[PDB]
Amino acid sequence: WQEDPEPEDENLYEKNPDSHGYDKDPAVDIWNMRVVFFFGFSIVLVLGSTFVAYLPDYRMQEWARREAERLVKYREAHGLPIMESNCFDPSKIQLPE
Amino acid sequence: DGPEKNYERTMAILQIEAEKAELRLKELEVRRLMRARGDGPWFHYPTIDKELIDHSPKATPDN
Amino acid sequence: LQYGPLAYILGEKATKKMTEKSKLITVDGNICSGKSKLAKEIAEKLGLKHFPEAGIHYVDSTTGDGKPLPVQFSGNCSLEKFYDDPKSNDGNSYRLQAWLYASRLLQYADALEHLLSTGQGVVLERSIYSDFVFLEAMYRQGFIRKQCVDHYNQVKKVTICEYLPPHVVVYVDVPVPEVQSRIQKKGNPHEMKITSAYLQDIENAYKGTFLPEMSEKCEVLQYSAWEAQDAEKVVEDIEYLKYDKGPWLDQNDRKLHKLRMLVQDKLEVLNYTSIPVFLPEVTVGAHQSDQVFQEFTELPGRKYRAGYNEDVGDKWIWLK
Amino acid sequence: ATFQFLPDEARSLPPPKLTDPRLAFVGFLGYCSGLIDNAIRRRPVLLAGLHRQLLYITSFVFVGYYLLKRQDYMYAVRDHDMFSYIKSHPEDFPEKDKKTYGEVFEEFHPVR
Amino acid sequence: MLKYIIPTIMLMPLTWLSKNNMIWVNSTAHSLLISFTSLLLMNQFGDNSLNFSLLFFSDSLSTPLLILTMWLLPLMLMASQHHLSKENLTRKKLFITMLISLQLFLIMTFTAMELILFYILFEATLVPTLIIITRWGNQTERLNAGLYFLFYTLAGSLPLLVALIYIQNTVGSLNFLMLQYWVQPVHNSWSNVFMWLACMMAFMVKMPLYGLHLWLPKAHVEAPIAGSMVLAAVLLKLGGYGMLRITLILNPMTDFMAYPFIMLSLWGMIMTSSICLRQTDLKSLIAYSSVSHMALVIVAILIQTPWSYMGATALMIAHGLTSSMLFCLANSNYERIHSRTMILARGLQTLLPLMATWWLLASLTNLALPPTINLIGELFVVMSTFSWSNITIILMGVNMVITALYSLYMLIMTQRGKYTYHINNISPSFTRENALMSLHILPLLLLTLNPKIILGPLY
Amino acid sequence: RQWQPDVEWAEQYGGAVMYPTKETAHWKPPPWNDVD
Amino acid sequence: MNPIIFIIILLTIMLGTIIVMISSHWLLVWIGFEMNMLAIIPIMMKNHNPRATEASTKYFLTQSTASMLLMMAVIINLMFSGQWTVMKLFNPMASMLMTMALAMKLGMAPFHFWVPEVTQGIPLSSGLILLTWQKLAPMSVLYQIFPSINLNLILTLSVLSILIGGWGGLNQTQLRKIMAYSSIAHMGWMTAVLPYNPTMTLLNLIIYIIMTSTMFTMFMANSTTTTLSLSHTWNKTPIMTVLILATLLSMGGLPPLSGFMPKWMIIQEMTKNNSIILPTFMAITALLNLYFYMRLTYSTTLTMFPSTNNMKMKWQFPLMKKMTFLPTMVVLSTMMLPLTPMLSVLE
Amino acid sequence: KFYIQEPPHGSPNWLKVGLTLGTSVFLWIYLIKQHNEDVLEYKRRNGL
Amino acid sequence: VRDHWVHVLVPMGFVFGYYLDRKNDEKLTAFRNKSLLYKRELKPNEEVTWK
Ligand SMILES: CCCCCCCCCCCCCCCCCC(=O)OC[C@H](COP(=O)(O)OCCN)OC(=O)CCCCCCCCCCCCCCCCC
Ligand SMILES: CCCCCCCCCCCCO[C@@H]1O[C@H](CO)[C@@H](O[C@H]2O[C@H](CO)[C@@H](O)[C@H](O)[C@H]2O)[C@H](O)[C@H]1O
Ligand SMILES: CCCCCCCCCCCCO[C@@H]1O[C@H](CO)[C@@H](O[C@H]2O[C@H](CO)[C@@H](O)[C@H](O)[C@H]2O)[C@H](O)[C@H]1O
Ligand SMILES: Nc1nc2c(ncn2[C@@H]2O[C@H](COP(=O)(O)OP(=O)(O)OP(=O)(O)O)[C@@H](O)[C@H]2O)c(=O)[nH]1
Ligand SMILES: N=C(N)NC(=N)NCCc1ccc(I)c(Cl)c1
Ligand SMILES: [Mg+2]
Repeated sequence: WQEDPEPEDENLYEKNPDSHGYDKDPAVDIWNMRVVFFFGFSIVLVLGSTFVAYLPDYRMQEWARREAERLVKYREAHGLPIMESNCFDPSKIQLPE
Repeated sequence: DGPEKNYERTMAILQIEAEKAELRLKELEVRRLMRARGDGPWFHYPTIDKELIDHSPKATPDN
Repeated sequence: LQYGPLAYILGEKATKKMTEKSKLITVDGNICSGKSKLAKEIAEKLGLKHFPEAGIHYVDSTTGDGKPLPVQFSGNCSLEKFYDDPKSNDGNSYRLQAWLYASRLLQYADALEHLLSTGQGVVLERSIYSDFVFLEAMYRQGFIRKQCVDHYNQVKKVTICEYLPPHVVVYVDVPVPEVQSRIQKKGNPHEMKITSAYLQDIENAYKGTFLPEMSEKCEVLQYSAWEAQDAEKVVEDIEYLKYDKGPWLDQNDRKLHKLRMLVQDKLEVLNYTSIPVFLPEVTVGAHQSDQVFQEFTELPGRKYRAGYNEDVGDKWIWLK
Repeated sequence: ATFQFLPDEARSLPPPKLTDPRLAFVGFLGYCSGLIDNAIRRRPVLLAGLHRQLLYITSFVFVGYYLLKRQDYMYAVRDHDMFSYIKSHPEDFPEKDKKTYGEVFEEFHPVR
Repeated sequence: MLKYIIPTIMLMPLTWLSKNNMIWVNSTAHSLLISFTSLLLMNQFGDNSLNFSLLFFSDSLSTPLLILTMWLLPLMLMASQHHLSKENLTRKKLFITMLISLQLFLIMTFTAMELILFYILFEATLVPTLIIITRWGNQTERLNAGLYFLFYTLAGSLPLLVALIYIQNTVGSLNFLMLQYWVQPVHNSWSNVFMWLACMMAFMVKMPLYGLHLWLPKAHVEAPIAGSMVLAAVLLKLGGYGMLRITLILNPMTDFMAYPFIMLSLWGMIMTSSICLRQTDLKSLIAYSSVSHMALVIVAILIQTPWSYMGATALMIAHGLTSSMLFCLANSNYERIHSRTMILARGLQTLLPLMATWWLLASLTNLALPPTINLIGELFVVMSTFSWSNITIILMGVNMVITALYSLYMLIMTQRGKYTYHINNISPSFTRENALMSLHILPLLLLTLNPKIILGPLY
Repeated sequence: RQWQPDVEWAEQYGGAVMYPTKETAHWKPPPWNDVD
Repeated sequence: MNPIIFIIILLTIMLGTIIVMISSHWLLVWIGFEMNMLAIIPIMMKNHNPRATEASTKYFLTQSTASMLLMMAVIINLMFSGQWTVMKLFNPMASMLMTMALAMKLGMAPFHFWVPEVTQGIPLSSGLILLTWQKLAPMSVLYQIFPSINLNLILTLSVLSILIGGWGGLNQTQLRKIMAYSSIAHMGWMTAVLPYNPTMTLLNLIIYIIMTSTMFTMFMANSTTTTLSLSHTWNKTPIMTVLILATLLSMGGLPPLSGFMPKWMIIQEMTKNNSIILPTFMAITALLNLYFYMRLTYSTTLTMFPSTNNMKMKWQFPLMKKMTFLPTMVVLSTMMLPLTPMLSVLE
Repeated sequence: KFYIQEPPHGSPNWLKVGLTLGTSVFLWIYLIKQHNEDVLEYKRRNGL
Repeated sequence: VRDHWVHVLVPMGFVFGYYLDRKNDEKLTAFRNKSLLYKRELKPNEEVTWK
């Protein structure tokens, strides 16, 4: 009835062959390209990857290996078992019945 | 944050949360007893005030 | 104070301002009947406010800066297109008539608001009481569908019932051939395409329906083209009317307060002129409605409520 | 008391700080009401009527301050009542003797 | 967590106070800075979780989900700005506001200690998500998709509300740290069967569990691209995250209550994978692919082993980036041909060479090519379900065959063969589109060099 | 463009009731101004 | 109506309610209801049309019948206790009559039939009083006599109201009928929790009053009484559609909006009393309400319905209705959940 | 004069602006004064 | 500059949030230097172990 016709689809490359696809305004289009590329790639992915690579012993995985070596060295030197079936000292436990 | 700050911050959090849990359980028990017995400040439904009663001699003697 | 119950309680009552000259007078007739001239003379002689006939852009003249708005904001209603293509498929004919009724409805409210607020009478050229003659003429020539007439009567039924009729109805009876001769003399290219049958239907609607009805509740004065030229005689007749009919005799401060509370609120006046009766001629789809509204908000001094538009020089916004 | 918003005993409690986070939220709600007031009346939302916007915040903060005081008083009264009842009925709230996990027996349910 | 909540809130005044043409530049730039700071949550210890305060805490489960959540906002903004170009400015800002408010609810949802606080924020995500679909969706059916999405979720969440409130009364707390220490075994009774169901069914509808999944394909077909990205990348994971937490207090009853849901998921994944081979709508195919992948997550969560919980966490992260990438790839075609039919435009490698490489990489992760985190997660789940029962290897194996078939079939049909003759508006890929694809795949493939940060608390 | 309700879609919500039945077939929308 | 008389009649309505809430004597409670009813009829009749006359007549008969039953309960109580104090009743038969009398006044199902019809037949401003202020007096009595109320009767009235209110609203296109059935459903939640925690009745009552007042005020601002009339608001006052959207979602109990708080707090109280089936049933049944709130949001805010040409004339004129307290009410209708613990002020 | 008719809010209602600022000022003075007296009475009752 | 002042909002939000996170730790010092695991004697000029 009284309805506007459906507009034809706009090709951003016609008015701006150098378009980055961000905006129809060339100056804004270029700025929006730079923030995405700089904050996305230069910062988050490059610095974030470097940050992740040098995390200080994520969840003390390295400490546990050093600690295990210390215990293995001590327990073998003294003729103790490397590891015991019982985690908790039976002298501190009181079974029923 | 260092591991000691987080560790002892966790203890402070646990103490508060543990204390709140105990108080929550008591309140349910206190409420149950007050409602069943009516011997506490809660569930104290009103009764007529005795200061509304007239104690003066009446027109007739038997009362 | 802005008018309301508080102002009413403090003495702002219609009867304290309305005199014996506080009359609403409407001038009616066929096309090219010289009613515009006679209406202008009655107002001057009687010291009443004159209201030109409400056209497509009447609302434009009462809001913003007063200048007419582009046609898209009027819905593309065109009186010129109506003469050239009265049966056009864009539904221009009824859309114009529905728009014109709303403009008259607004003007009648402006007129009543003026009369009740100042006590000065007003002179109108046609009104919402006589607007139907064009609708009947359009229908009888096949320019509009029957469903259009039904929509018009639905809107009229829930709007006209709120307002009092004119104190005086002045009808200027110019025979159709004389009008048909005056239209040609006036040299309007599109208007010259009118037909006598359309003009005859307009005349029949006045005499068949309008004049008999208004006589039941108004003082009706009739004149010919010659008798109409004598403005002093017409004004002499008006000043000697009795006023013993119609609902104006039942009015009092209480009822007029309620009437003034309505006519001052233009959105309440127009409330039912856009009832959701989906009729092709007057229905606008969402996308067109959306973008036309966005364009309207961009017009100078239209984004914000009047008084808060910096782009037109309003000041002290941070304290208003 | 009866039909008293803040009985006299409530003055023993510390007052809410004027920097209370809840009071700031109430002030924020008042600010939002100021903006919605401008919007429904088609005024410039941020700039219009700064005098009006100031009273929206002040009104909300003022009323919010006293509602916060009553709120804190009612919870203090709740705790005060509960502890007194526990004190007066030690038989219903015995201090049970707690055991350690080495002593308590819990069934093991293997996940395999 | 306030160092993330407040800056996220500040994105709203930033958007509304920006210059008219800088709304996309400003919101994208600053939401990337927030994403950058989210890596400070990697301060995870081997014994204790990172417990900030009485309200919020992070551990190895919520941290990767939080980083995915905050990384997805800038990606959703780049994805959306083209198809919203003709929208009026105020409505663009409202759209961005819905995305910002969704991130605010999500980062609070994943860090809440107390389970009712989790419930409320978990529920609050419904409102903006529904608004995005129904207001800014394209076609008529978006109104029905909103209703199915809303009422499927509420049919499950309302019983959860009753169960959680019941649990607090009995236990005295819903703080998750407390529940770790005060948890008591669930004994067999009909009362506990329904408590178990009330605790789980809400999360199952979110995953979604097979049989409760039909809302998901409707929502995706109808939602705008940003709606699909958040729906697939993060919103489905609320169900997984909820189940991972609440199973703590449902032992040992889970030992037998899981069986009907393991059968649905084990069989459901084969049926949904086979369904993907016959789908005609590209967005509907990807939606069914998500149901198949999330079926493994449900199984892994239900069998409760260290390897399966590590597999579940890795799959949730990997699926989020992959499925979001696939929707973006499908959308870029849609913004050219304005149809989701998979057979409409063919041979697109001939016309868009680089975009065909993004399709290839996305498909390879979807079929879980070693050593992608998609495979690591899937492999860990397959290892653990083998111990649960050796026979499951047959169902897992068949699914991996069918998954490769529809993943490549989608690639072959759209990218290879002969280009459709009459389609002549296939313009070259924009820098925005290429950057959008590479911001999915690059973080995904970089995680292969350091998988531990996505393996969750059981690592 | 994005689909928006047309006249047919709008008329679903313009009747006396939402779910017509044989018993309400004679019902009619009330007057616009509530006046009969 | 003369503006001075209208104010006096409004104050008499308020005074009748206040008398009920401050009286310790049953006769004065009954007098309060009589006074309140006397002054409410003129505002229902103030537009003088047959539908208004029918509504006032149906209202008069229902309220008059209820007030007779209330007096009968008062006299039975006097026979068996010899006193008039407003508190628990001292006879089970008196308690049933008083409970049924008050259910009739509140419009709870199955005494609900009058509420949709009376609300439809009176102006929006009168409907606002009917569905908000008029609940205060009966609820304040229920707050005081609940210890003697039969538990099975009150919960049956609550369940039926939630069911009837939910189902009735699905078939409505008139905005006043939708509000009426919304009211019936919400009275059900208020009375379900009354036996367990009367404070949550007050919380639900206050929040319900705020949201209902918000909706009625926004309907008045645009003079909308039908779904289709309301669907034009987008092309006149776009802001109003957003406020209507938020308020309706709040009335639907969706987190994190204020209308979640009363449903949430009521579920908590009944679970504490080992009542699990009833809260679960009520919450699920309340999805019926959420459905026909969502329908309104679809036609009002989330889609743009077709407009009319004459609407362009409305663009040129400002909104001049008072809309008193709307900015405050709408903010409280939607953004109060973070302040939920403040419900203890009602204790 | 841009407007064809004088707007209702062409010029600020100076009295109402004075009332608005006066009420805000009074409420802030009352609140701080109230808060200070609450603090002093709080310390007197607890002997701080 | 009036053109680029909006670019301090989010960074200031982060600083304020970082600030509020640290004050929140000051309300959780009930067990500072009191855990069995990390309890010790204060260093010669040390006022608290952490903050
Ligand atoms: C903080 C604790 C509490 C947490 C709970 C959540 C609280 C938030 C709810 C607050 C109450 C609702 C108030 C929202 C304010 C809305 C104002 C706004 O954003 O702008 C409205 C917009 C402006 O329209 P207008 O000003 O007339 O003209 C525009 C020309 N510039 O109008 C339009 O342009 C119409 C646009 C089309 C309609 C789009 C509808 C989708 C967007 C709806 C967003 C609001 C949804 C609220 C639900 C809660 C969200 C979490
Ligand atoms: C009593 C306490 C009140 C606290 C109030 C604190 C904030 C008050 C701000 C008052 C000044 C607002 O002033 C108003 O701001 C907005 C944006 O900032 C400007 O208008 C804006 O329009 C668009 C965005 O919509 C942009 O082009 C640009 O952001 C700006 O031009 C107006 O030109 C200015 O008049
Ligand atoms: C809508 C219908 C309205 C019809 C109203 C008809 C009038 C009703 C009159 C009720 C007055 C009598 O009410 C009834 O009296 C007897 C006499 O002790 C009471 O006594 C009876 O019930 C209790 C039960 O423990 C005990 O007192 C006793 O076992 C038994 O005799 C009833 O508990 C009371 O309910
Ligand atoms: N379709 C339609 N045309 C109208 C209406 N009112 C006026 N017109 C037309 O407006 C044109 C001019 O109006 P008139 O006043 O009647 O003619 P006029 O010559 O300008 O004025 P007078 O000669 O003084 O009477 C005529 O062609 C009318 O047909 C109306 O309600 N509907
Ligand atoms: N009848 C009920 N079950 N509810 C109820 N009001 N219980 C009274 C218990 C209570 C609860 C909160 C506070 I603060 C206070 Cl002072 C007292
Ligand atoms: Mg003329």
